[PDB]
Amino acid sequence: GPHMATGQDRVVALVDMDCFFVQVEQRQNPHLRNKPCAVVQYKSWKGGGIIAVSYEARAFGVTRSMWADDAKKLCPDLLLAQVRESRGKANLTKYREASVEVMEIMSRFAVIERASIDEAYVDLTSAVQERLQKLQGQPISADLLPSTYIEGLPQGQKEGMRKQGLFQWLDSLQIDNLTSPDLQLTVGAVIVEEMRAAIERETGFQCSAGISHNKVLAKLACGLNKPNRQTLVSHGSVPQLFSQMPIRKIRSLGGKLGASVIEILGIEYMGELTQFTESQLQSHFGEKNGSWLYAMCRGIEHDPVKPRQLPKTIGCSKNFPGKTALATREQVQWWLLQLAQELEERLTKDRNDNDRVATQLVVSIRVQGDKRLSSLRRCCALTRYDAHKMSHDAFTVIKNCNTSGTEWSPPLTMLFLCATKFSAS
DNA sequence: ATTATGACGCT
Ligand SMILES: [Mn+2]
Ligand SMILES: [Mn+2]
Ligand SMILES: [Mn+2]
Repeated sequence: GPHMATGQDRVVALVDMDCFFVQVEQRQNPHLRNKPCAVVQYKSWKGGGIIAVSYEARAFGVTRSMWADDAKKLCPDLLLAQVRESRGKANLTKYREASVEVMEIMSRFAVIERASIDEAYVDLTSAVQERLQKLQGQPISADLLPSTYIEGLPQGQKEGMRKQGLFQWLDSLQIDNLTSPDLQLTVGAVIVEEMRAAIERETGFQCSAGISHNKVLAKLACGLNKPNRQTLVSHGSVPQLFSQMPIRKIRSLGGKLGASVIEILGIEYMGELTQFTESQLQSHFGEKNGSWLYAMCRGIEHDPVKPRQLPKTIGCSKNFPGKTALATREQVQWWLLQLAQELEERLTKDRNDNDRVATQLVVSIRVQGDKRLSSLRRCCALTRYDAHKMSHDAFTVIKNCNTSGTEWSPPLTMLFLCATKFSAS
């Protein structure tokens, strides 16, 4: 009872830009705004592959990882913006720079963990305490939460429901108790409204957000009310929310482990996990995953918000699928040089902006007909930011997968160069 | 033949 800690010590938010690459292109080209549109990579094979879809286009069924020519069959008015091509490959620079604009704004409010190009986690605990002291017992007005949903409410027109749920929540609030977790989540959500208003003011970009007590719940909440909304998931709402949440919807259970939870335990929903003891879960899924599942199904997770705004590795990848696979020495050399040239550019920019050098070069390849996504991965030193040297070293490090007697066999379906092991410069 | 990245666990 009194000693069963409930993991309500922290206020954590997950901010995620709505259809991020599409918004970046829509800011740049007003003719795309408020339209069914999508962002693609390449154009020759089937119109190119869609990696980002506006909500207007999604309403027609257009999804990521879909071919543009197929999307056009669902949505013939679909507008398409194309990723930049440099040295014969996709160049995502525009989106990395847009991402940095957003991250730098978020960083003004609290310490952030960059979780992907378009999303970050925020530890708001200190911010909420400061703000709660600032109110001096003053109650929280619905006006301060104009885009916030309270998950699970109302109980007992879309905006009409949102406001009812918010009203129920605020009326039930204990504003004098500066230690109530629900009050803390609420103040956290006020701050997140402010953060999202500043992001939209200063970039033009809209985003959604989740506010809860840990990373997994913040992330799951962010997705409940997209786009351009934020959702507060309280500790108390977890039992009902999880009672019908498919296990695969939880961060990190979307794959094989989640499938084995479902198969081994004979269950479907997150809530069913509560009926197992911790030892039972550790037995089936190992001691780490077991402890983590035993606390997660009760709404409790301790993974911290890491103070890390910048990527820990800088990478350059190109697939050579089908008949385009690289089959000669000259080919592998030229593409290693193109990849190494983009890598050099990004690394030099990184060293000047962020005062750090990478010290290790990771070369990964896929060979044709190999089942694995990484047929091989080998590392070597990264000592100077010179593309010719980096490409030569990647060759040097991979050339003994060539089984020819100036040819390359098995032909290469993927090259990948990754700079890692950063040290302050 | 969606591609292009990137974090992190396991051993
Ligand atoms: Mn997003
Ligand atoms: Mn997405
Ligand atoms: Mn995202």
